[PDB]
Amino acid sequence: MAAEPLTELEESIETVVTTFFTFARQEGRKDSLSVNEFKELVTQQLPHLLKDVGSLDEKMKSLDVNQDSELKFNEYWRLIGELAKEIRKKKDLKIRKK
Amino acid sequence: MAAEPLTELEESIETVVTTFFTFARQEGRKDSLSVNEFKELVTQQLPHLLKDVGSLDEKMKSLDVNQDSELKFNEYWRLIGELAKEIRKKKDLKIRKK
Repeated sequence: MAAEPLTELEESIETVVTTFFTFARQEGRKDSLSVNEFKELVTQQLPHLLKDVGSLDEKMKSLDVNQDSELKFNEYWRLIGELAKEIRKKKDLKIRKK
Repeated sequence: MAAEPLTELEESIETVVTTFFTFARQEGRKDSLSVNEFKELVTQQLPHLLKDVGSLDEKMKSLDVNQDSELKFNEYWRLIGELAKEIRKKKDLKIRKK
């Protein structure tokens, strides 16, 4: 596990919050990106299948409302949550589609 | 071996879903623990600060309702996201202090 008093449950978050630092050329790192931008990027980051169940819709419609705005940690979070809901890793994830 | 065309954002997600497995050493994954259990676990796993506000209020009530009920990875997701939005760390995070 990690080295603050660093459990892997915590680490997952630490990783996410720092990972925002890498995305694109930007005015440093705010919190997250613009809404649609996020959705147009992460699909590229997760090239597993994008099988896209009703939670794709659940999310997409949310982006459709006011994509223009800027995402913050939680907002990004629940969206990637939904994404994990959609692309159901199952077990044979890194196998990649076999 | 595991070598799909994943990327940091994916890597974070695959890490999260695997953390349900690993562990305290057990096999498989429950998918997930209980709700209060979860809140207790995250505050325990994150001894960084856990100042807990606003989405604390959201979570606390949501847990209060029927904590006895099981949690699942999708709910867990937004619930920790809410936490990233509660405890807005910076400066010297995994550095701890020194």
